[PDB]
Amino acid sequence: NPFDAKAWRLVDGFDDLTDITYHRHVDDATVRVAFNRPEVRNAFRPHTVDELYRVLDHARMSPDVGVVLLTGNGPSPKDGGWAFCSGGDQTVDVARAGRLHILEVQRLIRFMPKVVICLVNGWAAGGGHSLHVVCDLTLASREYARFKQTDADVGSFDGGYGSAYLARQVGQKFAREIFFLGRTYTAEQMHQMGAVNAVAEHAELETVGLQWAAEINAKSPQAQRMLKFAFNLLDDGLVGQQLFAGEATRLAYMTDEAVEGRDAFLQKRPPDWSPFPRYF
Amino acid sequence: NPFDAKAWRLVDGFDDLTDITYHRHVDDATVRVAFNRPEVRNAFRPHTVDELYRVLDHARMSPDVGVVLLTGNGPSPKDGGWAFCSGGDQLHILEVQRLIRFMPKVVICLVNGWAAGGGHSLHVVCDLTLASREYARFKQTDADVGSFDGGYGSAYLARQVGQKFAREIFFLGRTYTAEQMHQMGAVNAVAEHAELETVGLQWAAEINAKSPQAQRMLKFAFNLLDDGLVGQQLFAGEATRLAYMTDEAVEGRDAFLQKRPPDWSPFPRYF
Amino acid sequence: NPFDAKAWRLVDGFDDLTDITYHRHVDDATVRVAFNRPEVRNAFRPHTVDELYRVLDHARMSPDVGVVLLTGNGPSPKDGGWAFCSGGDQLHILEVQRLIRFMPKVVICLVNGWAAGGGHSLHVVCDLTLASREYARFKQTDADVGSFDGGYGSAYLARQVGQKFAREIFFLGRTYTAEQMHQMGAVNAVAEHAELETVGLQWAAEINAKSPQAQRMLKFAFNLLDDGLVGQQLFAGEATRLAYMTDEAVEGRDAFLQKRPPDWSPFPRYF
Amino acid sequence: NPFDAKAWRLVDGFDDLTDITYHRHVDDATVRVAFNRPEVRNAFRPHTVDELYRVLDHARMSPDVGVVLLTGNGPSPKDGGWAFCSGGDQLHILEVQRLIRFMPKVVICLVNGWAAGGGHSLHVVCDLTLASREYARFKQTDADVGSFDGGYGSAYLARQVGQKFAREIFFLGRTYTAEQMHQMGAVNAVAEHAELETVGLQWAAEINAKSPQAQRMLKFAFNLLDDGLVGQQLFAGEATRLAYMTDEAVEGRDAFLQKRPPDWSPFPRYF
Amino acid sequence: NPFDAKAWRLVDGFDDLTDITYHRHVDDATVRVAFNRPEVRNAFRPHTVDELYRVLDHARMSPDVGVVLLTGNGPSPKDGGWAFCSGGDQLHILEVQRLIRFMPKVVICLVNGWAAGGGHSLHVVCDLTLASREYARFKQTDADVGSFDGGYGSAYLARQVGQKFAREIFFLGRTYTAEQMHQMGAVNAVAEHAELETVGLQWAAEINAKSPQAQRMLKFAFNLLDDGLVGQQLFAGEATRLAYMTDEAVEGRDAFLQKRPPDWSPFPRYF
Amino acid sequence: NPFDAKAWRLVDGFDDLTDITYHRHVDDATVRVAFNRPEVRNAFRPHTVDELYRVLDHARMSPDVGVVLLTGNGPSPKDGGWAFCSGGDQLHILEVQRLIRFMPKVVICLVNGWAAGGGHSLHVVCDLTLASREYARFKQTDADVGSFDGGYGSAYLARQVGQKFAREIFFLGRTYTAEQMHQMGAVNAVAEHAELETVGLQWAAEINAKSPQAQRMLKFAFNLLDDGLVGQQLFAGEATRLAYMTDEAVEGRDAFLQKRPPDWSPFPRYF
Ligand SMILES: CC(=O)CC(=O)SCCNC(=O)CCNC(=O)[C@H](O)C(C)(C)COP(=O)(O)OP(=O)(O)OC[C@H]1O[C@@H](n2cnc3c(N)ncnc32)[C@H](O)[C@@H]1OP(=O)(O)O
Ligand SMILES: CC(=O)CC(=O)SCCNC(=O)CCNC(=O)[C@H](O)C(C)(C)COP(=O)(O)OP(=O)(O)OC[C@H]1O[C@@H](n2cnc3c(N)ncnc32)[C@H](O)[C@@H]1OP(=O)(O)O
Ligand SMILES: CC(=O)CC(=O)SCCNC(=O)CCNC(=O)[C@H](O)C(C)(C)COP(=O)(O)OP(=O)(O)OC[C@H]1O[C@@H](n2cnc3c(N)ncnc32)[C@H](O)[C@@H]1OP(=O)(O)O
Ligand SMILES: CC(=O)CC(=O)SCCNC(=O)CCNC(=O)[C@H](O)C(C)(C)COP(=O)(O)OP(=O)(O)OC[C@H]1O[C@@H](n2cnc3c(N)ncnc32)[C@H](O)[C@@H]1OP(=O)(O)O
Ligand SMILES: CC(=O)CC(=O)SCCNC(=O)CCNC(=O)[C@H](O)C(C)(C)COP(=O)(O)OP(=O)(O)OC[C@H]1O[C@@H](n2cnc3c(N)ncnc32)[C@H](O)[C@@H]1OP(=O)(O)O
Ligand SMILES: CC(=O)CC(=O)SCCNC(=O)CCNC(=O)[C@H](O)C(C)(C)COP(=O)(O)OP(=O)(O)OC[C@H]1O[C@@H](n2cnc3c(N)ncnc32)[C@H](O)[C@@H]1OP(=O)(O)O
Repeated sequence: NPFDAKAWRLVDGFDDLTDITYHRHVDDATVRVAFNRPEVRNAFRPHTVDELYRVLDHARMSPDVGVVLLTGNGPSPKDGGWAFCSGGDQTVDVARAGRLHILEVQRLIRFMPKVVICLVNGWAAGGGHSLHVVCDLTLASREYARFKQTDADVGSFDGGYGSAYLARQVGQKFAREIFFLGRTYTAEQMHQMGAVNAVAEHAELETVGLQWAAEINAKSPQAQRMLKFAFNLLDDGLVGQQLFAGEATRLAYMTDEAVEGRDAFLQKRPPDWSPFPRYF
Repeated sequence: NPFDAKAWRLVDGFDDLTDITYHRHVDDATVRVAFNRPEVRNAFRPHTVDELYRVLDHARMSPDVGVVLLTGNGPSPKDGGWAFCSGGDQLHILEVQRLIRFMPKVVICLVNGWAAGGGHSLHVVCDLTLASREYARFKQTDADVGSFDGGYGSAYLARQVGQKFAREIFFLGRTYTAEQMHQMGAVNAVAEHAELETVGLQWAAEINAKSPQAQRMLKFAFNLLDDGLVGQQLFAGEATRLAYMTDEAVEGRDAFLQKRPPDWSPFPRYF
Repeated sequence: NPFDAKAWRLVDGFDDLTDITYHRHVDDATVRVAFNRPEVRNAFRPHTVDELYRVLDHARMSPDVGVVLLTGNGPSPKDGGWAFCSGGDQLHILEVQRLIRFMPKVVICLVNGWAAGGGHSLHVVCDLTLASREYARFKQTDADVGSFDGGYGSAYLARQVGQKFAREIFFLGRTYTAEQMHQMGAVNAVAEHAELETVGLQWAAEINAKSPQAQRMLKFAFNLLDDGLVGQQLFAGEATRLAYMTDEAVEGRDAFLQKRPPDWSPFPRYF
Repeated sequence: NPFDAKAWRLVDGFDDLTDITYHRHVDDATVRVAFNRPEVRNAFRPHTVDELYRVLDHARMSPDVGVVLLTGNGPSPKDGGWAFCSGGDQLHILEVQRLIRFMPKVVICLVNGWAAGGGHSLHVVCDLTLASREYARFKQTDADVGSFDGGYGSAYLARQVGQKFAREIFFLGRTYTAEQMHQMGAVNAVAEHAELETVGLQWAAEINAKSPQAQRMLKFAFNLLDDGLVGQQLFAGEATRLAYMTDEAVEGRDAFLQKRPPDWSPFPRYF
Repeated sequence: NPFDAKAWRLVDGFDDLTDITYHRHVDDATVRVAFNRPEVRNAFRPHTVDELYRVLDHARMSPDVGVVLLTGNGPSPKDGGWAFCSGGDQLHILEVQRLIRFMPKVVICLVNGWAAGGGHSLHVVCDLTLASREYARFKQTDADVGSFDGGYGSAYLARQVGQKFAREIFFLGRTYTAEQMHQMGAVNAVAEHAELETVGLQWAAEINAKSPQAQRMLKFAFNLLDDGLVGQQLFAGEATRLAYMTDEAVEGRDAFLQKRPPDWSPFPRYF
Repeated sequence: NPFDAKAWRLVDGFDDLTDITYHRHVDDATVRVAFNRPEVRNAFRPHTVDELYRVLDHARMSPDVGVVLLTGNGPSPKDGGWAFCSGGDQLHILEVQRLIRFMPKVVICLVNGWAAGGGHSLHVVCDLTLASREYARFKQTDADVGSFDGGYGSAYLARQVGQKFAREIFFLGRTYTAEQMHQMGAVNAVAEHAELETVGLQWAAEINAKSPQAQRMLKFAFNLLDDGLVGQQLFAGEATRLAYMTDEAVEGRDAFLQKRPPDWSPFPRYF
């Protein structure tokens, strides 16, 4: 079992969680967010997404958290099988019911100024596959990671990050193959294609996760933030620019030049820009 | 005063609002969301942003609301001056920008006074803008104080007025009238100050009289390329929803639960 | 020989074909489209392009065809050498590229031999590529002769193998095997020469066993952003088709013919 | 009536046209392509699109034609009303849009009356638009009936009038005059109704007086980035053709046929 | 005459200039760079481009210069005619385009006369354009002579005036006035001929009165997406510079030199 | 030692170089440009960037040079360790990045040792990379010291190795071998350390054996979309050059000088 209880502490205020677990590391700036429905191959129902959102949002807003490990608990108490996430659990009520609340989760992972590593501990199918795709990094169980894009089998499709963004990891030929055929791939296979960063022994998956997390946390958090947004930038168009530029704005705010401008507004005087040069 | 009290009721559950007001129209699928700090030219402080987010987010999830009217209350009790919003009280706001940008409803900015700094950037990111002829004033002051909106406020502005005018708006930081902004392409239409919300409601009614499904697809179709993968994600998400409703997708869902092979023969290969 | 005659039937109406062959599978929703000039390493002359266009266009419009297998016949009767296609016989081809790119079905290139110049570019633009272990040979010779595919052949290759490999492939013009191209990212899988079309058929069957609607949307989703407005046009066009089938769109269409106002109340504002 | 019969001759081979008319000018390298169902406000049915496609394709491949004038015949024999095209008779059309977009000739839309739905979208995708002052009426009705052009009709319109105006045009579905659309940026110029085709022909004459090669390159240069890989394919295709004509390309071609190594010494490395 | 000699002093080190003049304002952080061949309508020959490059580069690297005013001297001593620049004397210019595009300062083109061919394209690539009411004439003649600017001259012009107007400007090659280009969106404002440089200086002064850091970021924010990886490279480069000045970045630099591990505890994870 | 002295001669005019060396090959159209501070792991100080820029610029303008081999001299006389480049000595480098990116010749990085920080990023932006099996070490250390290359170093690396591997390279800052970077897609090929430049020269020779015109066009085709309007500028610039050489463009040029109307009748409208 990848989960090492000794390493994790419950996060305050999340006692009511049923479909998701949420831990903070005993020492490191890292959290563990996991699907907690192993009986159903960790499929998400609307309540799961609600909880996932809440938890990830909380982790986004925690200034002492640098890295999110996104995984699935297991194994299944019914048949011993391992799953990361098998996707969606298969008049005012109607709009609130049919949701794409998962697309919001995808955006949350994409936009949060911290690194999200998906630890694929088992089946990653449909929406669960797409969650892995959108995470920044992926580490996968050698013995048990299974990647299967089953959307088209049931008449569904992720026409967004699940597919188009996958192509920016494995290239257009591989990505089209993954969706068009819906075959099952191992960790090593996906690693060879370029969607999985590294493969780890099943029982060491979270240990390797934590080691990756610690290497990320050992660097300047400002740089890591800028970096994530630089990687996102052009692919995400104006949104990519908005988030990168937003960090540039924050950096500028801290400078002497920007204090001068702020001062002179409050003091009703003209600003003096003579101390600060025109860099080229 | 643009505000017609008879047309609006408060939305239940928002009694604690201090910096923002939130009304639903008496008949129409339209809400009114307004800056409520006219003494400070409707500048937003962090608490203002929190409320604006919650309010817009509630509007987003309200299935019986089709259109958001985003405006500012006034005038100033202190000097009679009018403001839509003067920007930050001197990153939560980027979240608000994205909320407006991604919400599957049309957001109309009603610029009833000054729109400056972040307040200006809020108008730019809205789908449509109507502006008070007498009182709307557009001023991009960011560079004055050493700040800049390097996102929707600037780059997206350029996709409305073109690259020359947008550079000018930000580089010089001049004040512009409703009619000028209308010529440049950032203001849809200009209205008599007192009629601004009347015109807003009329525009809202025309938007709400159309297929809601169509309107949502269209918004996302306009966002799509500009917003890259996020734009694709949102438009494709709506396509996925449409596909779920079809007989073909029922068959695929059936056959999975029934453990049998799916039959695709009834459904043709459209070209 | 990869070709299994028992598996294929000629398609009606194409008796006049000289440079290209065209078969429909005995059972499956799949066609076989093959260069038929093995004596000249399956190079295309203008008349080949004409036929290739007609044939691919026919396949595009055949509602009971889900997958196109694109390959080359052989071996050469003169020297026993194998070729998928060696390029132009030494702009109509750009049109064929676009047909392959825009058609709402999966095109698998089966590289059974040399794939050089334009023939290499044809492989690149297909959705998928399966290549003969023993005989697939990839060579971008364009620059040797003072020519260049500055479109899908090069820039799109880069979106398969990455910018360093794709530059390498064109700047040096070296010959690569199936396995090398598979390592690089341009070849989906390698198959024993004699089993190339058997594998192709198995791939085609797995593709055809899924929702045709989903496959169509997926293809256009993969093309979308890379193809800009054209990508959006094709994907959105499929969304439009999906919308037309809904109850909401029927109401809009009814109310127009019946001269009445439409009622949108049964249909919610999804978010 | 904008139509001057003395200016135009029928094109050989199109006697069977029912829903479209097709003329070549008596002296100029200009054709006239027109919707010919004035009784239904020039709505296109599936047969209309077939004809429109064939006709436009023929013009594309006519080497002595430089400019296409796309318009509508009228007025209505039933009520005297004028129409360019009112859209679908209440996806072949997406092919026509691509034909207009990709053809290496300038297509000028002459909006002589109503331009609604798909008919509005056809105007948008043409390179240029001239509009009848008295009679051009622009109405984007799609969302009224639960439909939407999520491609060139909307996203490309935004690249003419900007994102604010474009959203307005679709969200509200109002009717706009020639001069309003001119102000917004989607109409190049307004003409007196009766002079519409005369102005059309003068614009065409100015276009045809320039280097055809340059006009080609320019159209694809304007298309390029908007159309992503497809845009690049077409612009680079023209660059390939230009390269083929050079002495350097001749040397490369010679040396392959002559089985010798090529000599690149005469041709310098430009920078 | 727009030129006020009292306002300007020569820049040290440029006494060998023949085709270009280069002045620094007596008080303001503004330079005047001007074509100096009014006898040939300020056409640039390869020696002009050399000088223009050197001069613009010097202004780029001058830390006390905030704004470049680019213009043409006149009138012609032969015929009294005025010109900004008539293009190439009948690829070094593409380098100048990029120098203007990438320089972290605002370049204002003051079009005091004819701006044709390459001269038109220089105006298009500048950040802002102010134009002589009586004498600015914009004419894109390239296709007349079988040439074309397929880069910033055309594609980027479409990002100011929209795709319909930009296509018109190139395809017909008509002559436009200052006020027409102003209505289209390619000219920021129109000035009395005699006051063109005075208005230029006032605009410069308003630009120079704002945070230089902010203006730099803004320019690159406007260029960013349009310029793809180059746009990102420049904006990101400024972000890198900003980061270098922070306490966090000092800690990282210290710990490397001191061979110790860095401590990031003081600096929070902003969101 | 990869360096074979007998193969290289110094370039005239560069005897003042301290931090960089610059050789022309004795026979081939290939230059060797090399960091020359092995004692500090070939880190670049501002004077190094100055020289690197001048040298690369000179190679760009050398008509008789087709390929630039960019590398690092060694080993360290202090410790025997090998380096390509260790980054900045602990924005002029962004200029060098652009010079490599825009130059109309293939730049091959020969990573003969450590390639860290800025030095890693130089290797990323080169067209091709060959790496020493035993000594190439790739390590993106930026975030360790609170820095980042948010441009080509990172976003362009993702278009070589894909988004997962690129994020990993930067977020963890681990050290990779030649073979690992080869598997990822950032290194074209791996060579025996002592054979590194020999293989470089052989790659160079294959590049220089093709049509330089075609190589130029290909490099810009690969850059194009990624570099937005800059990529279009450069590609289009080459297309303009090609057009200038044609008969059609001579005709347009003639008729302007001769004051006559041009005749376009000999030149057809290709499609
Ligand atoms: C909004 C969205 O984002 C949409 C989506 O992703 S929809 C879901 C993804 N697509 C699918 O339909 C595939 C669903 N999952 C599977 O294909 C397979 O379960 C799998 C390949 C992941 C693993 O299969 P397996 O190892 O053979 O185990 P399997 O027997 O199928 O599953 C074990 C149990 O969990 C359940 N289960 C697995 N995935 C489920 C899902 N997505 N929803 C509901 N239940 C699911 C099964 O019903 C099965 O339950 P029973 O004990 O009642 O028989
Ligand atoms: C996170 C972000 O998004 C960042 C931002 O936008 S920062 C803010 C935008 N940029 C600025 O600094 C400009 C601020 N606003 C202004 O320039 C001007 O107030 C205006 C042009 C909008 C209108 O000015 P005006 O009609 O002359 O009235 P003015 O006297 O300036 O304002 C009236 C009062 O409201 C206040 N006010 C106006 N804007 C304010 C703001 N952004 N923050 C705080 N107080 C503000 C003033 O202090 C003034 O208060 P007093 O009664 O104490 O004197
Ligand atoms: C519009 C476009 O799209 C443009 C293009 O691609 S142009 C073509 C591609 N570029 C070229 O010029 C390369 C052409 N092909 C080749 O380089 C080589 O034939 C090859 C590497 C593919 C295989 O070479 P090979 O195994 O040694 O066989 P090879 O002797 O060259 O070819 C066998 C015969 O077929 C012919 N052939 C091969 N390719 C041909 C082509 N593109 N056009 C015409 N004939 C061709 C040869 O003339 C040779 O014929 P002969 O019996 O008369 O001698
Ligand atoms: C594939 C696609 O691309 C989809 C589409 O565009 S669908 C069509 C566009 N959207 C619509 O439904 C709007 C249709 N057109 C109209 O709104 C209006 O006709 C108009 C605004 C263009 C002009 O209206 P008008 O001047 O008042 O004339 P109007 O009475 O409506 O039309 C005259 C006749 O032509 C017909 N007509 C007009 N547009 C038609 C259309 N799109 N399809 C079929 N018939 C049409 C009408 O039925 C009317 O016929 P009758 O003599 O039998 O009454
Ligand atoms: C690398 C690139 O970037 C390419 C380019 O732009 S190429 C140049 C642009 N395209 C052209 O060929 C147009 C050239 N210019 C013109 O069309 C016209 O001169 C104009 C519309 C700008 C003004 O015309 P005008 O007011 O009637 O004056 P005009 O008589 O034409 O010019 C006055 C003199 O300057 C010269 N001149 C004007 N433009 C010139 C140019 N581009 N190159 C050389 N000489 C030029 C003329 O030869 C004429 O000289 P003469 O005294 O010997 O007769
Ligand atoms: C503008 C920009 O573009 C910004 C940048 O890239 S900043 C620089 C890149 N990032 C860094 O700080 C990393 C610097 N380099 C390193 O991490 C390591 O030197 C290395 C991994 C490349 C190799 O390390 P190594 O094999 O263990 O040798 P190492 O002991 O570190 O270096 C040997 C000597 O060269 C020096 N050196 C190595 N890189 C240097 C650099 N970037 N700046 C200055 N000196 C450097 C060291 O100080 C050391 O010197 P001493 O003899 O005085 O001790």
